[PDB]
Amino acid sequence: VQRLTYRRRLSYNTASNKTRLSRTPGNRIVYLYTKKVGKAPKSACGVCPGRLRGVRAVRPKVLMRLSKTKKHVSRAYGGSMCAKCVRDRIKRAFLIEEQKIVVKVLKAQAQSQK
Amino acid sequence: SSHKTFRIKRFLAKKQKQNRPIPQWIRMKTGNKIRYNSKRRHWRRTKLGL
Amino acid sequence: VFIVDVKANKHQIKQAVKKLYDIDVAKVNTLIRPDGEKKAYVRLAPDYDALDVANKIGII
RNA sequence: CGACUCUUAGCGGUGGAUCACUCGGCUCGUGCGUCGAUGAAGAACGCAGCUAGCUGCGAGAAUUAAUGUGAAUUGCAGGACACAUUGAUCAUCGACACUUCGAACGCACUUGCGGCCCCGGGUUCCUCCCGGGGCUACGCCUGUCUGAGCGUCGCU
RNA sequence: UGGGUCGGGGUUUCGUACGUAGCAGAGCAGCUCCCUCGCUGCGAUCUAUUGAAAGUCAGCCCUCGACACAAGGGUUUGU
RNA sequence: CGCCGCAGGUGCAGAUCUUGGUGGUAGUAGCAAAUAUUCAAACGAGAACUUUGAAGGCCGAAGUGGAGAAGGGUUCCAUGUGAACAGCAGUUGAACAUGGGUCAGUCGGUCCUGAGAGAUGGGCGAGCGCCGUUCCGAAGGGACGGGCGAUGGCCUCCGUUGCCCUCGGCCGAUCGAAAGGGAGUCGGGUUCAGAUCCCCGAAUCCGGAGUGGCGGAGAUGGGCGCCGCGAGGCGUCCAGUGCGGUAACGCGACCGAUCCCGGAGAAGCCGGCGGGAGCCCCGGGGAGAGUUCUCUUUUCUUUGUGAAGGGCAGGGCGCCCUGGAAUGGGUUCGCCCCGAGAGAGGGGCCCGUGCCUUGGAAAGCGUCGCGGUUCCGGCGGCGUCCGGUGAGCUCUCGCUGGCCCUUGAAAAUCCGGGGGAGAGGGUGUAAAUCUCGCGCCGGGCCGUACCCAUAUCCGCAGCAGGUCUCCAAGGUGAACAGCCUCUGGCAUGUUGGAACAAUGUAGGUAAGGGAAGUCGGCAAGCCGGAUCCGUAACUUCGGGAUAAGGAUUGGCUCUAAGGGCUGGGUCGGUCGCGGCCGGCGCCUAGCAGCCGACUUAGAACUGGUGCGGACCAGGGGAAUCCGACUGUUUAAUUAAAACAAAGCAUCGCGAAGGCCCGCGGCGGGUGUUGACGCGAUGUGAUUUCUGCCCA
RNA sequence: UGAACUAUGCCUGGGCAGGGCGAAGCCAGAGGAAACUCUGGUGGAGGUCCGUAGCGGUCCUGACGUGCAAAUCGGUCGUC
Ligand SMILES: [Mg+2]
Ligand SMILES: [Mg+2]
Ligand SMILES: [Mg+2]
Ligand SMILES: [Mg+2]
Ligand SMILES: [Mg+2]
Ligand SMILES: [Mg+2]
Ligand SMILES: [Mg+2]
Ligand SMILES: [Mg+2]
Ligand SMILES: [Mg+2]
Ligand SMILES: [Mg+2]
Ligand SMILES: [Mg+2]
Ligand SMILES: [Mg+2]
Ligand SMILES: [Mg+2]
Ligand SMILES: [Mg+2]
Ligand SMILES: [Mg+2]
Ligand SMILES: [Mg+2]
Ligand SMILES: [Mg+2]
Ligand SMILES: [Mg+2]
Ligand SMILES: [Mg+2]
Ligand SMILES: [Mg+2]
Ligand SMILES: [Mg+2]
Ligand SMILES: [Mg+2]
Ligand SMILES: [Mg+2]
Ligand SMILES: [Mg+2]
Ligand SMILES: [Mg+2]
Ligand SMILES: [Mg+2]
Ligand SMILES: [Mg+2]
Ligand SMILES: [Mg+2]
Ligand SMILES: [Mg+2]
Ligand SMILES: [Mg+2]
Ligand SMILES: [Mg+2]
Ligand SMILES: [Mg+2]
Ligand SMILES: [Mg+2]
Ligand SMILES: [Mg+2]
Ligand SMILES: [Mg+2]
Ligand SMILES: [Mg+2]
Ligand SMILES: [Mg+2]
Ligand SMILES: [Mg+2]
Ligand SMILES: [Mg+2]
Ligand SMILES: [Mg+2]
Ligand SMILES: [Mg+2]
Ligand SMILES: [Mg+2]
Ligand SMILES: [Mg+2]
Ligand SMILES: [Mg+2]
Ligand SMILES: [Mg+2]
Ligand SMILES: [Mg+2]
Ligand SMILES: [Mg+2]
Ligand SMILES: [Mg+2]
Ligand SMILES: [Mg+2]
Ligand SMILES: [Mg+2]
Ligand SMILES: [Zn+2]
Repeated sequence: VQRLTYRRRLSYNTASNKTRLSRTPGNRIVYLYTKKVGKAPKSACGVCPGRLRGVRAVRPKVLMRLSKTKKHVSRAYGGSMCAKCVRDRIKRAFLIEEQKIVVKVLKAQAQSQK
Repeated sequence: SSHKTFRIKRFLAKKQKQNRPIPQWIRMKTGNKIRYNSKRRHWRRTKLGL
Repeated sequence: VFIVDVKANKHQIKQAVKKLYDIDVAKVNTLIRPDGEKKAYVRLAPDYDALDVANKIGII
């Protein structure tokens, strides 16, 4: 079998020295230095553990050269918060404001007595 | 090593350039008293300071 | 191929070659030799013939 | 008969004593008694036609100018040099010049990266790239400008 | 005449060579106008050829077979 | 040099005297660790050692192989020489001499912070200085915004400048990684020596563009009066900072500052599965070789497609919609999941290193030839094909678990969102604006050769020592074991020849006996793998345990068992020897065909009882002492019973504190701490006890 | 003046064949009137065991002892 060599002066199996095998048109196997595996954003809710959908999983400095659509979803908080927790926040905001109106009405009716 | 600084490389270059025999016409000068370069350094025998 | 001052960068070498030989150059590669002298490989533009330039310089 | 061994002598080796030499020291004495931000001492790197060291020198680099001197320098070569429309060499040294570190001074160095103001080029003035030049350390004195204070006051 | 070198024979050691053949062989895979109990393979092992094969003086024994070589070299020695 | 005086660093056999030189020893010890050389030829004065060829061997992929880090520093590469050196030689050399050689936006440094180091303020200090790193500082020198203005000019109008208003905590300079974080380069060719750097060809990241480079997006519609045969145009108004899907989310862009929120960077060790690749293996087809005494359609070699785009598989999803489940169901090797929404159906997203495609065959490779440009990226032909397997090995990606009184960085840097201060035009072939497509320009500085070790490093040396890593074939086998081999490498480790004495060093064997030897079974020997049986005391119930003990093991020929894929149709009743629906039938104890790994069990036959045939590979039992165990220790004479340990016990301390450092500062460590914590002791697991004495 | 060897703490990296035993958790079957028990699997824990590489250094009181070496070598070994 044809054995391999590193193509750079980094000789240790560190996290920045990771390779894959490639077969060139010259019918030889060489090392190709790979990029690190990217991660999709986590939700800003901090509660549900899954990572966001509709967004490419790339290294952070690659996001500078991506178009806007590839980095976010077409929704409020899109690309920053998950849909489920966005729905939860909408309902929570509406219902807490309704409860505020309830207590306002309650004190307004109760104040009729001196 | 392969990795070296510019100062180290320049120091090694000077030590390289002065490690050569005396010109043969030197010994024909008037009142020479010099026979051979006594400051010759071989890489395996004497190691450099740095 | 030239031996240049060790303190000169690629831009300086390119401009110097252009001015004092009346030629246009494409790129300059640069190394420093083990004896300490800087060596510059100056590739010429496609419309200039390095053979003719070396003949005019007198280094053939 | 020889070998071998010992003694002595002649010669030859090995070795570098002795002696003679001495552009070196040591000691005493005298006269001066002078470094540096206008960048020292010290260090580094360079510099000769052939040059590694020593010596000399600084990109004007084994030296420029100037003055004195007055035909060499020399190991080889080379070419100077009317010695008066000025001159080899050497000495002197007052002009000019004097790379990078270093108190070492834009920040930092076993690496490198700035900011401001001018100038030139690609621009074809507007601010990007390249190059050149000048600045940009700490402390402190005098003055200047800009300031702060429910510090002490005056007027409103 | 000589001693060698091969060869031969003897002795001895081990244990029955390769190849060939067998209606030998646990079986198995194919051929059945075939065959009338048959035919072609793979198959450890067995049997015969075959006390065979191989070695044997290099410090074994005898050759009178073959082959070439052998009055040659150097240093000394005297009452 | 003598004599008269003067003055001393003034007389050597010794001091294990100092420095230098030279003997005997002595042509002696020695040139003995890692299996090994041989034949012929060439060059040459000269060959055991150099070179070529042939042979026989070794390293045997955890290498004597191919590449790096540190260190060395020219040892690298040619040419020449034969002084000295290479402990023999040398025609050779890592020697000597003369020349040559290291080419980068995308490989690093450079940037970031880490443990830490370290100025300033302040404090101390006789003083050089040192303490301290947010502490006892007026520590923001910046900003699209607005205003006051100088109009500096292609003075239309926007860029400039000074001042003012508003906003503005990395709250701490700076340094600290060639293995951490960190955008973006690959394929082919090329040298005597350099290449991811040169050349060729394909890309790509970042930065810039004032006068705006081209497009595309924004964005060009609606109403009403009209003209006009109508279409199509005219005029007044009105919108217009994009659109789609129930949703997950999608589309090529998709205005928006100060400010706020979040993400990525950004995470441990171990287990088990699954996907992908490279390698290995199997069956064919080619091309070239090997064997051919006989056989073998045989044996060996070889039989490509980079990055970056596009499409499609494949993998994953704790993503969505319908719906509502017990006779619970789904499902993994293990688990695990579900009225907080299972199963089922249909979608969405992510990764896509795999396949196809652009690249791309033009290159490369293998072969067969023909021309030469002393040494052409020559020319030409042909080929670069089809399949199958898997608890295989190595990478990688993913899923799901376990462990922790252990929870496994930081910061540069980049991005998304919330908000809506503002900006842009009056319906124009429009504006502000644009993370969309294409186009234009630039990327400086330093390193880069080679060795990386039984000869380029350190050990005084070409020293059996030491010195951080990556790649990793076939057979046997449980195996990265040992043994043999292929690729690649080498010449036996600083000499050869001839003998084969003693004594040695290393390795074997030995009748009969079997520890009688010796301080002592020291040393050696015995045993050993796997399968099937079978295993005691004691015990902290886990162990002891491979206890002990016994049987078997080869070769050959079979036999059973253990799987995966496809196809199960009763009919021309008709025509798109084929297809839309239906009178038209019962595999429902499942078959039919094909394909493919090993593994197990049983049986027969067979050999001179030999079979884990080499290699690999526990002797066992009964007790006593000590230490609980695992761990550590006197580098270079002691590995132990010593130290440590968990457990137990005691002591101090509530911060103006305990313990400790400090020359000094209300300085500093514990302490980013707070009694379940720090600090100081003793004893030493468990079990069981731990008595008396305070003179 | 030294932590280039060593000792210890911290930071940031890299590495450790092949087998044995078989902890919890889980499945099923069997026995019982129950309570529950037994059996076979599955699983893969552990400062677990045999044993490579690595790390160490027990014995031969082996070699060597003007050595290869101012501490090395061989076999046997401890842990893995
Ligand atoms: Mg590919
Ligand atoms: Mg050395
Ligand atoms: Mg370079
Ligand atoms: Mg004499
Ligand atoms: Mg002069
Ligand atoms: Mg640095
Ligand atoms: Mg006042
Ligand atoms: Mg005979
Ligand atoms: Mg004396
Ligand atoms: Mg004497
Ligand atoms: Mg005496
Ligand atoms: Mg001898
Ligand atoms: Mg010897
Ligand atoms: Mg071998
Ligand atoms: Mg190697
Ligand atoms: Mg010699
Ligand atoms: Mg060489
Ligand atoms: Mg040399
Ligand atoms: Mg601040
Ligand atoms: Mg830094
Ligand atoms: Mg890194
Ligand atoms: Mg190379
Ligand atoms: Mg392709
Ligand atoms: Mg479902
Ligand atoms: Mg082709
Ligand atoms: Mg290299
Ligand atoms: Mg060595
Ligand atoms: Mg030394
Ligand atoms: Mg050697
Ligand atoms: Mg040998
Ligand atoms: Mg030899
Ligand atoms: Mg016996
Ligand atoms: Mg016996
Ligand atoms: Mg006895
Ligand atoms: Mg006795
Ligand atoms: Mg023993
Ligand atoms: Mg026992
Ligand atoms: Mg049998
Ligand atoms: Mg113990
Ligand atoms: Mg105990
Ligand atoms: Mg120890
Ligand atoms: Mg010891
Ligand atoms: Mg010991
Ligand atoms: Mg106890
Ligand atoms: Mg204790
Ligand atoms: Mg008492
Ligand atoms: Mg250290
Ligand atoms: Mg263990
Ligand atoms: Mg063990
Ligand atoms: Mg001994
Ligand atoms: Zn959420």
